Amino acid sequence: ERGNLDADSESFNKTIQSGDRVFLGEEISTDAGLGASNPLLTGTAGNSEGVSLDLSSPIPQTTENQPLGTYDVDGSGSATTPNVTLLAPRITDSEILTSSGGDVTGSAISSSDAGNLYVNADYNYESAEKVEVTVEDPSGTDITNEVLSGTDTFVDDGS
Amino acid sequence: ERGNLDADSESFNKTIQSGDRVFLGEEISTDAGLGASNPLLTGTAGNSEGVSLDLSSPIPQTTENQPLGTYDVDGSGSATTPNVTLLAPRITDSEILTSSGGDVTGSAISSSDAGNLYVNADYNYESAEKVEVTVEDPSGTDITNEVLSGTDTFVDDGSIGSTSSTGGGVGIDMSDQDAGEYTIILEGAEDLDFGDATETMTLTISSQDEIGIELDSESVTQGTDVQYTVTNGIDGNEHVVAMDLSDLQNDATTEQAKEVFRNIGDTSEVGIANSSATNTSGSSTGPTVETADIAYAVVEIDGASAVGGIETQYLDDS
Amino acid sequence: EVDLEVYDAGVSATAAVGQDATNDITLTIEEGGTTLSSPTGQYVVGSEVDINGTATSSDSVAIYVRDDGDWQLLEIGGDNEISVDSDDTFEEEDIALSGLSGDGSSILSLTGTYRIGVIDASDADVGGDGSVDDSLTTSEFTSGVSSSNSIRVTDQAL
Repeated sequence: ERGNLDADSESFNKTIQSGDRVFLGEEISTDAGLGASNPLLTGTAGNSEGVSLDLSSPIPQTTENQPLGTYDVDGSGSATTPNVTLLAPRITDSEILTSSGGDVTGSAISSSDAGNLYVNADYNYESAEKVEVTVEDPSGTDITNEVLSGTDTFVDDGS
Repeated sequence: ERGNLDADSESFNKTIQSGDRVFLGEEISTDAGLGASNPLLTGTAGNSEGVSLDLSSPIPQTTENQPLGTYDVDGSGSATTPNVTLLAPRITDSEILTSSGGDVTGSAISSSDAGNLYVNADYNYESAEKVEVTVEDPSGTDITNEVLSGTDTFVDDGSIGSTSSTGGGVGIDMSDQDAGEYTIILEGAEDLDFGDATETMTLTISSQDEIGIELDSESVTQGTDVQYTVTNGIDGNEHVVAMDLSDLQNDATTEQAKEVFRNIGDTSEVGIANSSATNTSGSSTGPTVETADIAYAVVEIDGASAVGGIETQYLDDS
Repeated sequence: EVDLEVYDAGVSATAAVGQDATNDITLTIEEGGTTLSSPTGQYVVGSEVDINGTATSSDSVAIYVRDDGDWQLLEIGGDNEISVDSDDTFEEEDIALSGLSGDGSSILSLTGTYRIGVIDASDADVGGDGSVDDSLTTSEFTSGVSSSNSIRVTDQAL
């Protein structure tokens, strides 16, 4: 579903329902959901009032041409009906820790002990999309499949 | 009309009606429509309330002096009457794809196969103006009329992944041109050609020189891993790099020969093959080291080149 | 020498035949030298040697051997051609001229003094399919861009 993404073993979902949250760079799906039943959305209050949000097209970014806020179907009015709030995508904290704790990011580690490392992060967009991990050698090549050990390249929020 | 631009074979139209949308860089027409019946417009809500919008003059840009939003005739009030909403011009995604799919933008392509290319894009301003395509040689000259094949230089909204001239997108036959790096320029028909409304997609043309392979080192000892790169290959297709078992050490085993090639880089599968069957790294079911005769590692390519690696360990000193 | 003539603005195409040109520019046209370097001077029968040379204006090149008659094609192997880089230079790995299969190689097997030359893809089966599959005569080999150099084969002693 949406908001509980790992419950269906999906890395993403774009079937937005009424009252959910939407992020800056999403690409809404025009299939069943709030993408064909109500493709035209208008702002409600603040800097977003009057401004329109076209769900049939990719959503712009950097807080220009799409102000953050709650969006009505009627605009600033007396209706609270199919509904979207627009947030911003964010990664807050992320660390690399050894099998018994201890951050080792940005620091040289012994090759012998670098065999049970972990990668963790906190991200704002958990309802929409998981976050990928891609290890790159100094030469600049994807070595992820060689070094992967588990969790299937997807790291959850928190943790 | 407006909002259905290709319905009248027009590349643009500036006859705005009530309730339509208007973009940042437009130049409204003062003829019949909402350009002489109501030339003065005022904002409604948000940052745009009170601010005026002069339709008789070109509209400013970069979200300064003209805030985005719905505009009334009366301003913030109790009237919902001749009407304009102001959006921003945008190009979201754009790609160059071969006649059977496969993005080739920013990557060198063979001159022989560069004869049925397509250019596609998604743009925000479809009701107002179409977006032009202009191919430029590395010397910086408009060669569009030489390479154009159809669709009349106009690419429609959507139509990303369209491999046929029936859908939106323009085909370019860049086979006749010499080798070099070329830039495809997309911009609006009349007015929407400034930042965020135009995009330059690059393209490299170079001879179909046989697949190139290079090594970061030529003189190495045993145990030292060597990275090999495959160069100038068609994207999305699987090459095969082979290893003659005669160069292998005689005292090697079946499991000892399936690890000559590493899973580093773009390598897909590793193992040893024979003229009849193959023994991959997944299981020791196919030919054995004495039974098999070749060691291989099927490798794909993403872009213009792909990189793999070898284990010079357990290799004959020759 | 090749000249280019420009005409004043507004002139028609038909009416511009007689009027003198406002300005002009001239360039010269020749044909590039496609020559071989390594298969020259001496060759031990049965030995392997690389193909070294240059080709200013070429895409595919073929190697031919002549001795008192036709230029028999030498079957180098894959596609019977060598590509040329941007530096107008083409090269091939170590190839045993006599070892390779074909009747062209058979001439070089016997000890003597012979001739070997390279030719661009202008032949193209002297008109037909896009592949070098012929034994071009003296007139055909000389007509296109080409070059030949004297070669003699010596006996091999361990």
